[PDB]
Amino acid sequence: LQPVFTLKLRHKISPRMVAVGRYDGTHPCLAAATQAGKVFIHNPDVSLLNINQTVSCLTAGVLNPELGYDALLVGTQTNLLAYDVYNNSDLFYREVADGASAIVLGTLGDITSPLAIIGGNCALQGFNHEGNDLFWTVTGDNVHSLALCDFDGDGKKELLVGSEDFDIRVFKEDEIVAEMSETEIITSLCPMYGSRFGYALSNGTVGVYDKTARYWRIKSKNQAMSIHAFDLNSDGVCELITGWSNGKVDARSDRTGEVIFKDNFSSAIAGVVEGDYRMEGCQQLICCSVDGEIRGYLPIRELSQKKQNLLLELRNYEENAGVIPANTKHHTALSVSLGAHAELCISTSNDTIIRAVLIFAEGVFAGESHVVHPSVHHLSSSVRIPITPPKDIPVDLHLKTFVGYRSSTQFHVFELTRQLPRFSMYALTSPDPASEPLSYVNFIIAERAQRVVMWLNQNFLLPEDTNIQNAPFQVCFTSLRNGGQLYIKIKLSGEITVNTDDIDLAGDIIQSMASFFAIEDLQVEADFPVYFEELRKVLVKVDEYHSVHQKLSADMADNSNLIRSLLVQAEDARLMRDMKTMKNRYKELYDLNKDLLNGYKIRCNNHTELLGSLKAVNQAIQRAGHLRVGKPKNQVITACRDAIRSNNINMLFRIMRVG
Amino acid sequence: PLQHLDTLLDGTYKQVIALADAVEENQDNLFQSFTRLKSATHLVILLIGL
Amino acid sequence: ILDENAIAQVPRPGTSLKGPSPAVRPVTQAGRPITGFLRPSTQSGRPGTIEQAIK
Amino acid sequence: ACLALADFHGDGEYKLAMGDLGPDGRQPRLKVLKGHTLVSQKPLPDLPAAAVTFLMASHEPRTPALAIASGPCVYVYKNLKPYFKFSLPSLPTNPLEQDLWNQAKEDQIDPLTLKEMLEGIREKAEVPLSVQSLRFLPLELSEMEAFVNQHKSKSIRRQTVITTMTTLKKNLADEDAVSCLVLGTENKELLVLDPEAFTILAKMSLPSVPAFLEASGQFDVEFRLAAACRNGSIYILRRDSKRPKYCIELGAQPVGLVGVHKVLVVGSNQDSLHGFTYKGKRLWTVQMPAAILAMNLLEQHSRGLQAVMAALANEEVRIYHDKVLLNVIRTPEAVTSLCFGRYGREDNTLIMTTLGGGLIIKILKLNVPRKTRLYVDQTLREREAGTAMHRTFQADLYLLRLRAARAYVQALESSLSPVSREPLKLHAVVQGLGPTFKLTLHLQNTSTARPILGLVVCFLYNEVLYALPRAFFKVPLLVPGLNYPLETFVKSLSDKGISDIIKVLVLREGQSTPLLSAHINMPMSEGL
Amino acid sequence: KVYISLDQPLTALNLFKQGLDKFPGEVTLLCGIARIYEEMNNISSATEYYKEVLKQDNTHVEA
Amino acid sequence: DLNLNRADYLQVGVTSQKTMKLLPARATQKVVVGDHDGIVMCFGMKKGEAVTVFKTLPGQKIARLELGGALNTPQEKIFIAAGSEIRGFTKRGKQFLSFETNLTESIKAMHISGSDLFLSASYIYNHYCDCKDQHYYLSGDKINDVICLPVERLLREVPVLACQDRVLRVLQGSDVTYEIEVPGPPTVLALHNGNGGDSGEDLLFGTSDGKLGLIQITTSKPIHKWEIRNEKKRGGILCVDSFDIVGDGVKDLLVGRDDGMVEVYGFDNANEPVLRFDHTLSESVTSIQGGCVGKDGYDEIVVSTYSGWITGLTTEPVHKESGPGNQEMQNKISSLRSELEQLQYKVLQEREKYQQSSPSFSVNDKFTLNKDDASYSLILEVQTAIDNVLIQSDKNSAVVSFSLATYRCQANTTRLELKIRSIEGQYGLQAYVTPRIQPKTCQVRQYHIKPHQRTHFIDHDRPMNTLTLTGQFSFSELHSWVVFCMPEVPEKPPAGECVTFYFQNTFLDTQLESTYRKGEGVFKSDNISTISILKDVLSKEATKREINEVSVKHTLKLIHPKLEYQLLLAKKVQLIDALKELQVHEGNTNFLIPEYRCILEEADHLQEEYKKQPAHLERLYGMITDLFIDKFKFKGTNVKTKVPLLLEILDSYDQNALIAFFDAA
Repeated sequence: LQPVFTLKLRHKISPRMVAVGRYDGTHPCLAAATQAGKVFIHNPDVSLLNINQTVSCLTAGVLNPELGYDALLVGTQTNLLAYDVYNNSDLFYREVADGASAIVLGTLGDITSPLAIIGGNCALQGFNHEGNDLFWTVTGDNVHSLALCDFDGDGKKELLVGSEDFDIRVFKEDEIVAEMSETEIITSLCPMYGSRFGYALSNGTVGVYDKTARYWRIKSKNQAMSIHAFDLNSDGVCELITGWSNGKVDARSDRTGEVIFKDNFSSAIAGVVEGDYRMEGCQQLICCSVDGEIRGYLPIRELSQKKQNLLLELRNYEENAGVIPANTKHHTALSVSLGAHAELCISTSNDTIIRAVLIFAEGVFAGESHVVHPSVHHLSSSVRIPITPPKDIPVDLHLKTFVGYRSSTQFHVFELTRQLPRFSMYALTSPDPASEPLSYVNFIIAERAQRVVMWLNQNFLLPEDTNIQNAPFQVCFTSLRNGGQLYIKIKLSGEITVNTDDIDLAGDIIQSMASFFAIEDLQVEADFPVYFEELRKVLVKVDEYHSVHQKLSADMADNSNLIRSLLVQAEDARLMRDMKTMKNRYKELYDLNKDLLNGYKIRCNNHTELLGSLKAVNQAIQRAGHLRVGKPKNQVITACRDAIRSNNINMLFRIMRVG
Repeated sequence: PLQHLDTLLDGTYKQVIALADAVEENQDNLFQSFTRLKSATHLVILLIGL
Repeated sequence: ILDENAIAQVPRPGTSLKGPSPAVRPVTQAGRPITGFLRPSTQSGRPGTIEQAIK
Repeated sequence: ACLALADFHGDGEYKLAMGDLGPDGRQPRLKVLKGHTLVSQKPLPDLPAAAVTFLMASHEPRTPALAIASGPCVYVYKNLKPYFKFSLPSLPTNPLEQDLWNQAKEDQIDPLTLKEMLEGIREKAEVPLSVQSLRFLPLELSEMEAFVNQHKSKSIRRQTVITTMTTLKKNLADEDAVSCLVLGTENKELLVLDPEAFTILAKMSLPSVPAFLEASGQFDVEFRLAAACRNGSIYILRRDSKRPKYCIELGAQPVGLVGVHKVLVVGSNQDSLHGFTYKGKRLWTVQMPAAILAMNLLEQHSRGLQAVMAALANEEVRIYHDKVLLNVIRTPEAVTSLCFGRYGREDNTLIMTTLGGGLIIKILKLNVPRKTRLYVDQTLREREAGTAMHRTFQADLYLLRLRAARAYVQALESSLSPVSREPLKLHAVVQGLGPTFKLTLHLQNTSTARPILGLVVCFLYNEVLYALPRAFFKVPLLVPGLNYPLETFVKSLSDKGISDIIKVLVLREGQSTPLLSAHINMPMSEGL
Repeated sequence: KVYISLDQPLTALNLFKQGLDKFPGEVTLLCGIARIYEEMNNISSATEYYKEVLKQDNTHVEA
Repeated sequence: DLNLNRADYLQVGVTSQKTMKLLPARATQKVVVGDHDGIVMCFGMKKGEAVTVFKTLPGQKIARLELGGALNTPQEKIFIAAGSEIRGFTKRGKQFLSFETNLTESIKAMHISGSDLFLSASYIYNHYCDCKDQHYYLSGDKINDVICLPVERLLREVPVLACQDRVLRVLQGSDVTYEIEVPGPPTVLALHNGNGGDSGEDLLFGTSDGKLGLIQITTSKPIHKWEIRNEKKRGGILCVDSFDIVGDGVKDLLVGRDDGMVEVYGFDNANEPVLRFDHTLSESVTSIQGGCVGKDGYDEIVVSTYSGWITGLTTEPVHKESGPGNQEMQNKISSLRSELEQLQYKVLQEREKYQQSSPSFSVNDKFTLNKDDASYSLILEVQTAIDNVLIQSDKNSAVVSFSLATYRCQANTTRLELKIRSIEGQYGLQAYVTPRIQPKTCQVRQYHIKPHQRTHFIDHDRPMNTLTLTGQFSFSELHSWVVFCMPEVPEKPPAGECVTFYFQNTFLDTQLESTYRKGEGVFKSDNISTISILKDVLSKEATKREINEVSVKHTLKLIHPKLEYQLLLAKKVQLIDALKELQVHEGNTNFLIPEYRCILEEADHLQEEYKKQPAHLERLYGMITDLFIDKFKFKGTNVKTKVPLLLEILDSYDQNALIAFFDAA
């Protein structure tokens, strides 16, 4: 197409902080963050707003439907501000203390007020037109992106959270619905379809999701900064507009990801957003660069090359009817070695050799590959690759074993898919009553101990010698990320006792057991003393962190007032060319700046410690909730939140133990 | 990060102190020159009145 | 001057703090006609620079 | 190398014109741009002054033109033949150089080769050092300026410096049957010269303020010629100097004027533009954020329907379709003229001539008061008790005269008036917070013409609160009419905030009674 | 005071009308509304609010 | 300003350099091409479809194809040279000439001037006249192309021989008259008109670094007229031709590249060139011609593509019909549909048979050395698309190389360009390429990173740290050592048993003159590092089978500006962002110091050079420490321990204290 309008804005736009909003009620304008912590507004002249603080989120929407104005939201790692730009007046200036890493604005399920959802360290929040907490839940890790999409087709939109844990979870008003495990820290989600949402990562992977599966996916360089679904070809179905790190804006399709429209810039792409600038009654598509240029749009031979490739294949087969016996089969085998890696051995029942192996896995290896290299003096039939995944998620290696002779210049590439299970580590062994972890969770299951044994064989790497009778039995496992221990005990009464000293491991095991037996509700009797004592320590320390930060901020305000007074006094002494007093003011200013810089260092240090403590508390609440399946989850979450807002720590631990 | 704002502040402070000392010395030189000029113009009025 | 807290820098005329004409009512600044009931919270205009406020 | 002209003299193939300015207004060639390949098709030399706008017709052979050269006079191009009537041809290869440029012909101008040109002024005497020619651009800046006074060879006269003209179009492709030549100079003198009798028919000086672009696109089809005053008005002063219609309706001065023979698209400085018709009615205004530098509108397909190229005053361009917005981006630091660049018989190619040197082509009933019951009750009281009011007000006026005379005499006694035969006026201003205040006495002699010789200033302060370095000093000779600021440095000594008054007495040196006085309440110290 | 310090008159006015919804005839709140209207220099409403203050107090030196 | 629409024609197999030609035929001409299997073919493109003519039988890889004619007759005889012999066809499928010209390896270039036949080889050059040997030359370097000036517009035949070492030897008979020097190894050259230049004779050359020229070879000396040395247009010129496409009246220059770039140069300045239209193609152009092949009456450019896609760039619009709502798109779509259906049927059945019963290709690689930088720029090309490229060691749209770098190529890309930066030492690089064909084979390539770009002259007035090898050499073996040790030297030992080469370090200008005879060798230099590396590597080869006391001062004075620039880079980029925070307020009217105001403008260039700075700083530190260690090693000492003090000194970088630490300890 052709850019229906273009303009150059002299201000650097922060990448993920762009919004279009009719701040005059009927006159759409652009809001975008900038350096120095200032948010600029382009009306059709640029008007600055002094946030005086490093912005981290920015959106714009309708927060009180009584009036027809868009409210400019501005999030900061410790604050959140709604702003009525027309009549400059704060709708609500809330202090989060959890951070603002990703915010949205819409209507959740069974809530009659458009919420300003937010995402911080590990906890989300929600605020109405006045700033009242109406929604709050805890998630796995740092939230990086949020969007509102009606997964499940029931007319009330659930919210999709992209955790730093590489996961995408979908949250209802209170309940969690599903979680799909992507392969890197999410960076952007965008819904415009029914239950389809487009996602981006930090690998560079831009993709599309149905309910719980990926339509398509493309991985490139220049990881996407901002994705937004629009209808460029106006075929009635939205397409994933994307703005990459180089400048390319590629409008793709929500079908198998085929590039439809393409454009380029001079710098990276800050944000792609829809909004009707030109007042034509139809939406537009504005692309805003990092360097501050805005451009707005209104809505062939390769197959012959494939034919030639097919003819080349036919040429190869006719030539047939660096050579290798045609009956060469690559056979793999997984194992685990202590004296500390999951080994994968590949061999060939011939005299042929394996010149190189290029394993391809998404999140296990650093990068996407781990090419194993054997020197010419080391070549042999069977080659072993050591693997060390960083976390327990079932991965699927796509091995490409280069098969050939010793002195060859061309040889085959045999492709083979092998899945490392979820708990690929933990080479399970014999029990040791001296080092059994004192932590324990107990819960109930339906029946069919043999079904649980099949669960073990499906989600664990048991050796072939194993065999389990229907009687109650204990299975132990040594972890291979650390030397920890795990003890699963299946009682004859149909009860289950997980005896791992790690709480995340217990959550994962219980959730997999639930999803394996189609269970909608479960309640646990849990106890993790070592973790609970440390959590109590952090909860104790939080209050003194609060007090120290308060005192430091008071002192620094005092010294800043002193410094402004000295600036005025020095300007006065300089206006009457009295240089002794001017130099004395400048000396005092130097000394005050030194003292204030020391104060800044110590405050920042205590403040980062405070953020660590808050994240610890929120992640602990989430770890408690995540241990129970179904309706008990949000029950425990809200119970712990109320038990911490009232500083009833003992009740917090009581509800985390059994409640 | 302070982004080396403190370093720019220190540099500017050094510049300000240097300029203040320069202005002080120029004020002293100007005062000496004014006194010598007063003597000279005294002599010139004397020689015109004679 | 040395303390900036207002969010909007150039807000719409009629929503920020920063009648008879000067031919009838005495004035104190370019505008701002003289008021009754001086209170110690009166700002009655503001200077532009430290030099103007001092001089 | 800054330029002035830009014009599309089409129908040859795509022949575009560009008038550059050389050392002293010279066109080395008035260069042909050839905008899609940037070469010289037909060079146009021999022009001593910056031309701005050519002129075409349907019957012309497309090579000759009309170069309105801002400088000495005008040089109409007729295939390297500038032929106007009697004063406008003025030797198109620089006549005020080449009488003395012959000494600067060994190399380019640089101060090394100039100091060997001592004999070159006097080994060849083409003129006896005439004042019109001896000092144009390249000569010695110091040594030959002492021979101008003793020679003083006389000069000639010609038509004044021009910007734009007006000419005929009907009998144009013979260049001699023209009748009216109404050109616009800088002193707003559109002289009307006629070659049928070698006469001056008229002169248009009714603005008597300089136009920017005199003729809205060199003419109008209705001949409603549009002169633009540099005051904030645009005139409808017709062709051949008819009776004026004048639309003053502009908020500020107009910047840049072209026309598309239907409308008058002027600039402004109140951040807009105004589209006026031939009669003075505003057809359509357009709002822009900044001031405008130069506009235009392209060819007409319907009655003037294409894009407007409107630059700004902060390096920005802004393109429009009158109602719908297209572009804001930052190419030209300044600009001269925006015209066609059309090649290959396409629709439209745009050109842009910046002032750094480039040639850019980039595409993207009244208020009577009312009286209440209070007024009628007050008037009734006045009508029933007027005598007592009169008597008591006269008594109060007598007592007021008494007390005012009393206070005036007491002030004269203490000599506390800062305004008081013996004319003077003094007032003391205090500046600065902190322990050191600057105290400047503004003193003034207020007399017709009489200075005051012997006066002196003495300060009265509390020697425990303020440390005045020189509490007594003579004042300069006060010339009638000048405010003398005589300043001192007061310094607060009290560790506690104490505000005490300071008196100032101005007095003669032979008398002991102060001529006048002043008071200053020193503010608080704000010490340390 | 806090809102006026952040240069937000229209927030302070809404807060004052909220307070008057709580305290139906407070004189200090009406006087603050009138002070804000006079700082914004639209006397046609400051006189109305000072007249309300008068209807409440009638000895108010300010109004 | 010019626009050319990309209309595609018949696709042939993979083609070498200059393997396409146009028969002169006022209507549409005919295209003739040669595949790497020997199947020379010709078509006319009557209406949309290629009406093939005399598509011959497969043979050796067609290395060159040229059309000529004996007399002034319209030249129509098309000669090819596949393996070792020159075959010749008329303007139809009748072979008439088959000159065996029994040689050793192959032909790499050939020119037909009527009956005269000038052919090249790896090193050999022959001039025959109707199957009769008349001239024979053996250059010291490989030949890239041979041409003979017009024997009609002039009188003598002066064949020019473009060598690999940046020279054009304009030889007559069997001995060189003189040699013209040109920047970069020449790859193509052709007289720059249908005659050879109006003003007598002119030779237009194009080099592999990317450079054009108009060497006017007179009887005894060349007259350089202009050069098109480029900056952004890197890429080896594989083809060039003259044709008037713009239509001004003077012939334009249609030049191809190695990165797809096709360019037209007009001479609107009446003596010098200027670019008019450029277009990328995603593959490597191998031949360019003018004229018209489709829809006579509109001049167009025919471009032979490496994989064989004989494309055209026409001056005629494509949207012939438009209304309320073209059809040729639908026709081509339907044809490709049917063909892909039937081919899928056949190849699926054959895949079934092959799997139940259970391919060589070409990679035009180019391991050149960028001179403006110190980084080789490897460029792989495959006829099909690649799937993944391994890089094992001892413009690109591909993915991350993090792992031994494995690069996957997204979508349907043929060529892959990747940089490789190697230090002044560390000699010893494999690359496995896999295409997107069905058996999915892999082909390995072994490049060498040698232990210095070779030039033609040095400066002997520099402090030369000579070094002499003596004893028991076969001159061929010593030459093999120098080939093992130096980037650009011919493998075949040059005749005469005495050879001298003039090298030059590209990271900083220090020459490495190398002279050697049957049993002796002198390796002069301006660097201690170079001669130390040479000593070590030559001693290693042997085991397998003097100092100017001011040279260190000269090398340190050479290095000093680079380290100064890097440190100033760091110092400015430290404050760039802090100053930018101040820039956003108060508009910068009166306050900012001019010093930092000089940085506020060039902040962008400073920031984008800071990204590359750390590599340059580490390389400079390594070079300095190697220089120090070696210049102490020559005296017989071992100073591998004083390195950390040198590192600290460089963190300080007092140049005078640096030279003091060099001379003292």
